[PDB]
Amino acid sequence: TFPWLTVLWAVPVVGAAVVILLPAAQQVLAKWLALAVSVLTLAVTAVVAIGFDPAAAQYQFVESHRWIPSFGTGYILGVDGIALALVVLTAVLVPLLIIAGWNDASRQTGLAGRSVQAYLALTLAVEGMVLMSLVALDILLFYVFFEAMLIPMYFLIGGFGGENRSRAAVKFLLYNLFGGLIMLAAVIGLYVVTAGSDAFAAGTFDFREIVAAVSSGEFAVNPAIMNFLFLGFMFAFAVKAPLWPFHRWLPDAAVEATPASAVLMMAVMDKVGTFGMLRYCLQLFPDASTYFRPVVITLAAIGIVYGAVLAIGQTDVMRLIAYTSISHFGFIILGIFVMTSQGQSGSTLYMINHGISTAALFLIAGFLVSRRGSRLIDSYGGVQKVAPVLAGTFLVAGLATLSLPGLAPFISEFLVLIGTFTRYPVVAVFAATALVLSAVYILWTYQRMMTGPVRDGIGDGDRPVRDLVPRELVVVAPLLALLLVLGIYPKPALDVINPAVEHTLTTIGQTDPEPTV
Amino acid sequence: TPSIEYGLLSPMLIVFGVAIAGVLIEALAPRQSRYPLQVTLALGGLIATVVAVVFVARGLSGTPGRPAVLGAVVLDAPAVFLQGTIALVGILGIMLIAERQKATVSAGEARGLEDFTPQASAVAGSVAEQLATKTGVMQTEVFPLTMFAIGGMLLFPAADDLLTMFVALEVLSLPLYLLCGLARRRRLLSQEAALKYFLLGAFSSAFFIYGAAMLYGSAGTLDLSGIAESVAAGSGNTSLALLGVALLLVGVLFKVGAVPFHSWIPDVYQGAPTSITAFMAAATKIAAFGAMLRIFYVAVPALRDDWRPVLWAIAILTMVVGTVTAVTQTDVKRMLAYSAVAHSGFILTGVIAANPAGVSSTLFYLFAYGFSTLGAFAVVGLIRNAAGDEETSMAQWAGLGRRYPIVGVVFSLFLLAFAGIPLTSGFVSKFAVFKAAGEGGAIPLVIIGVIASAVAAYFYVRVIVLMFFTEPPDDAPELVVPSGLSTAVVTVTAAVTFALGALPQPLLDLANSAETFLH
Amino acid sequence: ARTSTSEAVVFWVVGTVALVGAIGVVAARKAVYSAVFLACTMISLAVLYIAQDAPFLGVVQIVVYTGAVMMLFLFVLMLIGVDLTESLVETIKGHRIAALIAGAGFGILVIAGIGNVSVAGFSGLAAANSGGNVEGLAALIFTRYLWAFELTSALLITAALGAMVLAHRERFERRKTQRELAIERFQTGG
Amino acid sequence: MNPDNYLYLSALLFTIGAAGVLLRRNAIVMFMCVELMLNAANLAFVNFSRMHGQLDGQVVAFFTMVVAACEVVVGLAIIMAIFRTRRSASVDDANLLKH
Amino acid sequence: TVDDKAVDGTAGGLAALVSRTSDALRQVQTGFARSYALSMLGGSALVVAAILAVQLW
Repeated sequence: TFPWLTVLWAVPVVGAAVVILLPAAQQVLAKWLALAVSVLTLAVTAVVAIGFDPAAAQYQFVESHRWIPSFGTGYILGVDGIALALVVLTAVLVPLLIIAGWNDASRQTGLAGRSVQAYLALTLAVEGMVLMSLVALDILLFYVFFEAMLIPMYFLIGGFGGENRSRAAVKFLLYNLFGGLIMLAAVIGLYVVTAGSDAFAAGTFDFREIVAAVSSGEFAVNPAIMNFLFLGFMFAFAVKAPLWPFHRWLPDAAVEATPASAVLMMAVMDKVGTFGMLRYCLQLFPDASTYFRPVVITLAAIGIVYGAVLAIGQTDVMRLIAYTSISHFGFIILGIFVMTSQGQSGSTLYMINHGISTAALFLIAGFLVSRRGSRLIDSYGGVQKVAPVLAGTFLVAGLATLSLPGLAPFISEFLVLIGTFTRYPVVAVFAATALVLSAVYILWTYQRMMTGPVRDGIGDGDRPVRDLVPRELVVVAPLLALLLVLGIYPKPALDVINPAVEHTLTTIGQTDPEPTV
Repeated sequence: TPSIEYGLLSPMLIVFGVAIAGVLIEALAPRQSRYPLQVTLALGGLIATVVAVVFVARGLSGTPGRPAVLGAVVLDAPAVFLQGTIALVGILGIMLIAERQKATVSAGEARGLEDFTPQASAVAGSVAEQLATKTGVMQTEVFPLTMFAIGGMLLFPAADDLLTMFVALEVLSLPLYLLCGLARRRRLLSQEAALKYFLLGAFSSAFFIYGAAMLYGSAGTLDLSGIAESVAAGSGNTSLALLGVALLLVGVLFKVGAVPFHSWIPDVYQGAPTSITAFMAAATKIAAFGAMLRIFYVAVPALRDDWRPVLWAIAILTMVVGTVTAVTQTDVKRMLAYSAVAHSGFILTGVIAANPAGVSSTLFYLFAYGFSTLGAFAVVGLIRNAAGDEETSMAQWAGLGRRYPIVGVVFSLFLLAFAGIPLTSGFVSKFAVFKAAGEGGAIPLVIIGVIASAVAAYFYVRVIVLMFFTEPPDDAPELVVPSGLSTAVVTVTAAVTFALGALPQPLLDLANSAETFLH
Repeated sequence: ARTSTSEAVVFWVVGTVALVGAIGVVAARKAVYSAVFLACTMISLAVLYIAQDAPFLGVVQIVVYTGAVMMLFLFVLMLIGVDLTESLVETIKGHRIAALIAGAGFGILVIAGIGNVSVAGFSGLAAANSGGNVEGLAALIFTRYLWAFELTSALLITAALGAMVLAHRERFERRKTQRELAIERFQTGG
Repeated sequence: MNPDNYLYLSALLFTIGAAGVLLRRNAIVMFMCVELMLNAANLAFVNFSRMHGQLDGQVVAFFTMVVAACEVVVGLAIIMAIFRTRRSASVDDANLLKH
Repeated sequence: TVDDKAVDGTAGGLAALVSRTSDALRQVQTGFARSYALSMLGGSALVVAAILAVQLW
């Protein structure tokens, strides 16, 4: 059996090294090679998904090797439905981001002319680390790459991006790294607890073994210690996936970074936080997660509503999209921690759908912002007349983020809301208010920017808003097609997701409550 | 007659003989040939030392160590591991020291790229100093002195008696006191650094010898094994033992740089020659923590319940004050010195573990961090102001990475290693020490060091921000090669710092095999 | 454990002298006074060593510290002044009181830690000094501590190297000889 | 007289020496105070050697004397350099490195 | 207002506290060798801590 996951995560990294090592004069060849590497990673992901059997064992394509036995951590890769979903999302998105940021790094000077090569290599490295984290079945390996993938994105923000790129990058890296270090505390605590338990030959980081031990009850732990470890993991993932109120880093980073990098952050990278929640926080600390479920459920619902309200209140398009993404992550976490088959399956499908939808919306907004020179909502008007295709695609992406049933995200949001009510009715209604709030902050922005008289300098002047160029269409059309497909026919995704989620529930002793009737 | 194990002493004997031979070269060799010989005598000598170490290491694959000189020296697995680490770091540091001026029309390049004034006795800026610089004279006495430092440092982990360990402390301290005052540029600051380091080191060494006296009184023996036997058997006074432990801890903590004793490190690192500063910050820390490990895991394990809390109060402080102070620092050298204080605290957390995992984690931490520090300071030595002085001002580093992407990436790698980011040897290193502490029941230190690392990440990251995300200033500094030796040092150091992050199990098996002292 | 009454008197007088000498070294406003007090303290400590069955150690103390304190006196003349009276006024705000408090606390804590130790038995050194104190010291030094003995040579070499590197002015600063100074154009002369 | 007095005296001398290093600006006086501290350690070693009926403490005192001499010489060299550059032997004058 | 002043406010306050503490601690680095020697003689704190560990904390 070929080491499919090893190749999957290594190809982006090796390609990044090659691209950065390319001569400065090979900028165009560097772009094409980076795109080829991303497409090769996508092909690897495709073969993995096709070979994946959702009815088979929980983890497939499992590769195991001794990496650092001294730390009780091994190079253990393996993909389940949850991990496979995010792997597919990342693999499909990254090529689209590359062709979206095709010319983003052209304006940067210095750096020995490696600006384009540096940008592409950083993007590929982020892809590789994200994939490796998703496929990792070892707690310490997962944490290694979860914390590692910050620095390439830190460079990708601070390098390139807007005027405030420095401050935005610092806030990004410091929030996420404070969370990651708080994780490290809990990871070392977990190692200590496992070593102090007879259930394992020594301190262990093998995720599958620890999960089996905790589920079987052999690895009993003092509830306080498990609670603290769960709190550390949760804080780390909450800063990573912008769970309210730990979200405050995301808006600045998203606005300041280039649109492609911002999408890579929110659409792909931040999903790792929610995935880490769903997998580790639940399967390692089922008791602690159950105990804290009310608190984090309340936090996620507050995040949903609060992010929607702020998005309504934002005067900046990109910041508005960032807060929309925060609210959607609130949905994701709410669906994860309601511990219901509907809830968790919907949260995973929402990871996918929000990734694609935010990618589309943020990239279209970035194209529009690039046409002009300001991100202000009031800076635009009547853009439909000048750029019918740009405005139409923006409308479609907004409707996706608005959770129309004709588009994928609704199927997910609905699924989450359903799952929420079976356990927490009031929280479910409070979240459902975000259905109206999304209509508000999407359609009001569309009215402000796309409708009305063509504002000065939009259809004329030195910086007119020309319609989407063919490359931007290449970026957009696949995303809109994916949204439509996953809205109309989500089953292919759910068939993959539903088994894994069931296993997760089966592992944590949770089951969807039976109907009252 | 007393049996002398020359084979075991082989690395130490080689280093000291090479130092004496270098003094002979200074004495009876012509000026024009002094530098080629010294460096050739020095580097080769250290290489021999490294070879000796591995042979000794192979010899130690049998007996779990053995005393050499009728006690007073013990080469067990931790001792040989630290000796090999110190030998490698000394090789790199001497390659940094031997760097001469890049190039000039006159052949009077004078070992200046390594910051060494041609005539230390000459007054700063005086006509004598200018004439010495023009003539290209160099005080090659640096190479003997450095070797002696390494000599003493190689002894300091291996000293199995209080007297021998005190003598090693003095032997390594005096050459460093002298070397701190030889900087080519900013001579006033270098002389101030030498004076401060000498005064505080003499003060600390007085404390160290007084503590040795107290331990001898309590146990009636100078061998660490004897002290352990006495304290465990309860034969000793048990109050003199604690007082001596405290006083000796004062000296070792000064040498490593705990907050109550840190204040010397910032000034000395800023003022001392950059090459000397790098070699110091790596190898002196390695040797001092080796001696501390021997004291706590061999000499006085039995009093863990008594000195464990004190170290806590220090370690916490060393992690907090060392990091918080670095936050507002505006000088790269000073920031790195405070980082060194913080990393001393992190080491002390692993030392506090009081378990074999603690020993292994500390050894690995010292190896990796010594390499990272040496590389970072070597890189800092290359950023030269227009006037030629090292542009240590952090604001002046703005856009440095954009101008010099390779050096910038290397320095960012070192900074992230210090911050402890995964995939860098620094993270593996911090994880080892914190895991050892957690297994030892000191998980509150794991938490506090986690918070301290979060704080320190800010000032490690601000440097990268200036280096890459900021546009270069009009008067931005420029790199100076200056020779093959410096590039080799930087590349070797970066390669090690990256490999020990990606693939640490090599040398981690070595650390594990050296988790036991010869009690 | 109790020492001889004559030894008690010797300790009292000589240790009072040593303590006064240390206090003078710290407090003597004249540097030469501090050097003289240091000499007094070293000689008093040598006498105490002699009283404590360490004849060779005491005599070596007297010899070497006489020499060393004389050199320190020379350097006081060369660097500080012949009869300069230092002010000793605290130049660092609040440093004098803090230093006095720290010293007092450290001394008190050290004495408390020492407590009573000789109560736990005080072996007479006569057993070891039997066969000669110097012979016993030689047996220990060159058998048990030969390594430290050899390393003292490294200490000496480092001291010499430091003195030469930092203090030995080279050709570029050599003072002109009377012969050289007697020829300049026409030296003083014209 | 109880032999512990010898230790107490050392504790005083060492303490006094420490205080000197804190109170006196002259570098030479600092060397004298360091010598006081090291000789207090020597006195402690001699007393303990007497108590334990062996000469090891005396040997350690001898080695401490050697160390004190070497340290004093190195400090003298450093102070000569600093004086030649600055024309002063006050430690407080070497204050450039701060904050 | 809550986002700009309260949520972001906690992080801003933490950063300001760290900066103020850093400035205060850096003020301790007076640059005088004698002040550093005083801090080291603060090792009386180490001595008393070690002794008191036997005196029941």
